[PDB]
Amino acid sequence: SSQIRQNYSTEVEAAVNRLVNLYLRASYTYLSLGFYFDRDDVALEGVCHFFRELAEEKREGAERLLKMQNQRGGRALFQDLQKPSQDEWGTTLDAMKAAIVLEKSLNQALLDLHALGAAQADPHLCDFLESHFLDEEVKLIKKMGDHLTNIQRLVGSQAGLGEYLFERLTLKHD
Amino acid sequence: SSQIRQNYSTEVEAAVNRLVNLYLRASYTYLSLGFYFDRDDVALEGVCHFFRELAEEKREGAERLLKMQNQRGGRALFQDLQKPSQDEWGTTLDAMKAAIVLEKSLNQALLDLHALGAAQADPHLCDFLESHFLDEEVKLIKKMGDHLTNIQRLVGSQAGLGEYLFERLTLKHD
Amino acid sequence: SSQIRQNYSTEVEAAVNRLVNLYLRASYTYLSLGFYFDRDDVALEGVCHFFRELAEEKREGAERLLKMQNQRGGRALFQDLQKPSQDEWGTTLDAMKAAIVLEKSLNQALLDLHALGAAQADPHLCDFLESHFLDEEVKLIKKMGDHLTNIQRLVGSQAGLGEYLFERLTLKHD
Amino acid sequence: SSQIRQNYSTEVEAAVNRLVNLYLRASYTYLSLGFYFDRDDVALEGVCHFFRELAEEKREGAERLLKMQNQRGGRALFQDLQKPSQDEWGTTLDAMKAAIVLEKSLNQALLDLHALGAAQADPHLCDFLESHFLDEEVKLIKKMGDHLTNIQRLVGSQAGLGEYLFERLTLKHD
Ligand SMILES: [Cl-]
Ligand SMILES: [Cl-]
Ligand SMILES: [Cl-]
Ligand SMILES: [Cl-]
Repeated sequence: SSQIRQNYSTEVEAAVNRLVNLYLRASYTYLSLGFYFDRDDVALEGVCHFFRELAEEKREGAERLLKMQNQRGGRALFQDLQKPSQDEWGTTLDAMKAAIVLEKSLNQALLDLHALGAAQADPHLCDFLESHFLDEEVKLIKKMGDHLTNIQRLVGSQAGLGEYLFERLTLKHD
Repeated sequence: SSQIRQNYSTEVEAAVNRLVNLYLRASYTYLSLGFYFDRDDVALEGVCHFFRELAEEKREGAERLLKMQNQRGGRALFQDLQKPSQDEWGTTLDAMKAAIVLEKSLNQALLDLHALGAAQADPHLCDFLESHFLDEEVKLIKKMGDHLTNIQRLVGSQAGLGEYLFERLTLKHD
Repeated sequence: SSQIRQNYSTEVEAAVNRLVNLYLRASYTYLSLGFYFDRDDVALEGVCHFFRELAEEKREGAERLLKMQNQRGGRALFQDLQKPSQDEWGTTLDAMKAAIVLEKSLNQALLDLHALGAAQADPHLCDFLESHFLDEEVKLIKKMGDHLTNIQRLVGSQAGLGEYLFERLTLKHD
Repeated sequence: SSQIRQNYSTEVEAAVNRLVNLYLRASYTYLSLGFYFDRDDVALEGVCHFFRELAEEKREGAERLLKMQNQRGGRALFQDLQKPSQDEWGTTLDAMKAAIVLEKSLNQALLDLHALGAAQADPHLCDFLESHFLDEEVKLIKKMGDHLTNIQRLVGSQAGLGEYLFERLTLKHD
C-alpha cells in the first residue's frame, strides 16, 4: 500500500489510467498509419516517418502519465488496447484528417482531466498537464492543420502529383 | 477557415487581439522614451538603452501573443496604434514613474485575461500567460521599483548630479 | 534645446518625422502579412518568413531615421500608426502585389525627401538617404518584381500547386 | 604640369587649400587644448585624451584633403598656421563650448565647399565630402553636444566635483 498519497483523488487516479489507455490506443493507430504508408503500393516515406514519429510521441506520453501515477501513489491499471479504426488509411489527406480527429479527441480528454483536477483542487495534476501535454497538443494540432491546408491546395486536378510533392517537399525523408 | 480551433472562445480571441494592441502601444511608448533620452539636450545613454530594450521586449510579447492566436485557430485583427501619451518625458524620474504606470496597466490586462481564461476553462491560455508573461512582468516591475527608489534617493538637493550618477553607475552603457 | 543644429531646416525635420511614420506603418503592414500566412488555413511558411523579415527591416529603417533626427538636432514627434489596409491578404500573388505598391509609395517618399534636401542644400540628408535607403529600396523592389513574375508564371491552370511550389522552392523556410 | 586634371575648377582647388589650412588650424587648437588639460594645475586626463585624439583626427582630415587635391591634379599650397585663439582654456565646460564653436565653423566650411562643388558640377568633390567628412562632422558635433549637456547638468553648486566626475565616468582614461 502507498505511504505517499496526498491530495490525489480516486477519480483522478481512474481518469489517468483511462488517459494512458487513450495514449496507447493513439500510439497503436499511428503505428498502423506508419506501416500503411510503407506499403509498396502506397510508398510515401515522409508520410510513414511522420506517423511513426507520432507513435513514439504518444507512447512517451503514456509513459509520462504512468510515471506520474506512481509519483502520486496511484496504481496503474491497464485495459485491453482496441485495434485502430481502419486497416487501410486511404490518401495522405484521408490519413491527416483522421489524425486531426484523433488529436482533437486526445486534447478533449486532456481538457476534461484538467477540469476534474481543478474541481478536485489538485494543482499538481493541473500543472503536470499544462507543463507536459496541453501546449504539446496545441502545437501538434497546428502542425496538422498546416499540413491539411497544404495537402488540400495540392489536390487540384492532379491528385497523385500533389501527394508526391507534399511528401517530397514538406515531410522529412532520406 | 480554421480546422484546429478547440476550446478557444470568441471572448478570449478578442481579448488577445486587444492585448496585442496594448503591447504594441507599450513598445511604441518605449521607442519614444528611448529616443527622447538620446536627444543632445538630454543625453543619458543608459536611460536611452534601458527604454530601447523595453521597446524590443514589448514587441516580442506582442509577437508571442500573435503566434499563440494562430496556434489556437483564432484570427489576428490589428487596430490603429495610438501615439504615446507625451512627446517629451521630463527627468529620468518622470520617465521611470511613467514606465511603472504603463507596466501596471499591462499587468492588469494580463491578470484580466487570465481571469477570463479561468472563467472559460481555457487552461492553455492560462498556462501560456503564466509561463511567458506574468513572472516576466513581476520581475520587470520589481526592477523599475528598485530603480525608482535609487533615483529618488539621488535627487537630494543636487538633482543633475544624481541623474548623471544613476545613469553612469546603475544603467548599462558603453 | 539643441546646441548642435546646423543647416537642418524645419521642413526636413517634419518630413523626417512623417517618413518615420510611413516606415512604422509599413512595418505594421508586414507584421499583419506575416501572421496572415502563418494561419492554419493559409500555412505558407516561406511567405510568412518573407514578410516578417520585411517588418523587421522597416522598423530598422524607422530607427535609423530617428537616430539621424537626433544627430542633426531635430526632434522626433510620433503620430498615431494607422492599421494596415486589409485584415486578410488573399493569395501570395495578392500579397506580393500589395507589397510592391507599398514599397513604391515608400520609395516615392524617399525621393521626395531627397528632392527637398537638395532644394534646401542639405547634403548630409541627401547622402544619408543615398547611403542607407535608396539602393536598399531599389534592390527590394527588384526582388519583389522577380517574385511577382515567378508567382504569375506558376498560376497557369493549377493555382494551388503553383503557390505551394513557389513557397517551397523560392522562399526561405525550415 | 598635370596631365590628369579634369572637371576640377580653380575655385575648388583654392577652396580645398583653404580647408586644409582650417583643418590644420583646428588640429593645432586641439593640441593646445590637450596639453592644457595635462597641466599639473588642471590635471584632467580624460579631457586631455579627448582633445589629443581630436588633434589627430583633424590632421588626418587635412591629409585626406591633400591626397584628394593630388588625385584631382590640383596643387597643394600651404599658408601660415595661426596659433590657437587662447593660451588657457578655462573649465572643461569652457573648452567643450570652444570645441563646438570650432566644429560648427569647420562644418560650415565643408557645406560651403560642397555647395561650390555642386554649383561647378563637380560630383567627385561632392561625393568625397559626403563620404569622408559630412557625417563624421555631424557625429562629432552630436557627441560634443551630448558632453556639453552632461557637463552642464553636473555643475549644480559643486562645480569641482562635477568636473572630476565627468572626466572619470564619461571620458576615456587609464
Ligand atoms: Cl479483460
Ligand atoms: Cl480604422
Ligand atoms: Cl492624437
Ligand atoms: Cl607668408
